[PDB]
Amino acid sequence: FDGKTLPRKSGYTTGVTNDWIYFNLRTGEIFNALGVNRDIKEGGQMNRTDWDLAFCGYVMRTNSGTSGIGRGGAADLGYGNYENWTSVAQLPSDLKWVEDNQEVYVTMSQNDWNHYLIENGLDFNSNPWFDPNNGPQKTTTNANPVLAQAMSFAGPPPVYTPSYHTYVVRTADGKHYFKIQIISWGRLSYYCDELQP
Ligand SMILES: O=C(O)CCC(CCC(=O)O)C(=O)O
Repeated sequence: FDGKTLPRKSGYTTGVTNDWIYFNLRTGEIFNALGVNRDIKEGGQMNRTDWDLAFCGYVMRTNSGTSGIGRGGAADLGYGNYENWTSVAQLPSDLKWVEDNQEVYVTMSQNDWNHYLIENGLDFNSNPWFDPNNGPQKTTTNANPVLAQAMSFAGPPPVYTPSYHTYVVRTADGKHYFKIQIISWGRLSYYCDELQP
């Protein structure tokens, strides 16, 4: 595969629900590349603009809306044709830009689920983490509802399939545009390249 992968095992299998690998798409910097919360812990990203895109497994976060203070966002350029998007001039005039909100689901780690029961005095016997036919508990987080479409859900039982859409991520400064396409997914394969003005 001639494209990009994340530097490590990402998301709930680490034991942490909000396990985010942060990319500064303009500078090439990567945060939490070595391990979880190693450079930036959940909530510690909201007031930094030195990141543009973060991944928690295949789920993506931009520096916008509820995830951060920046001028970012995401938009959907439709099925395929990744190599064909080269220029900001090609973007539709009426393109719908969407900022991050707190309505996107990530899988809860088994350990976070357990703490959630202890903290709320809930009986483990009537609160299983893992549904034998529906898989693990999920919870909402700050993420991008447009980029969440990069992996289509069908179920139960849940099965995830790439949409193969090209998406476009606006950077934290609001003046740079990165096309992105998720090819496969705990190892993630994708393409991400800057569009020309
Ligand atoms: O600790 C949290 O993230 C909250 C845990 C809760 C769990 C509730 C559920 O999944 O039914 C939630 O989803 O917000």
